[PDB]
Amino acid sequence: LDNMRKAGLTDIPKMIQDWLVDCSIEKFPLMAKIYSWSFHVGFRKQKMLDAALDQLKTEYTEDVDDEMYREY
Amino acid sequence: KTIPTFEPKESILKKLEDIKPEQVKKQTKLFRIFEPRQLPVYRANGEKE
Repeated sequence: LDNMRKAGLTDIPKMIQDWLVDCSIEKFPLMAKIYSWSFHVGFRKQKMLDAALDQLKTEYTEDVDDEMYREY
Repeated sequence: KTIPTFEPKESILKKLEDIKPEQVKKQTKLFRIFEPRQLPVYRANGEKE
């Protein structure tokens, strides 16, 4: 929520903040409503390259177990 | 990207029809352990022939 406010969001942290006082499921559909209001803003149609590099970052190490990989 | 090299043991198998029977041993040279050799010799008093 602090990152949420740091981006410039005021009302929607407040709706997520005042709900935690009760954590009730009757007021909860708001969250679900909010959870759907996020996906009606569009696609992040960035470039093939930079979108691949979300995946193509690797940290391969000779410190893992072998007892684990062999069982796997 | 230097990928690590995970090597299993892999336990190389066969099946019965693919078991080769045997190959007989015919003999090579006669399996020596010893050989002769010229050495010098020294008579008593120590000196040499």
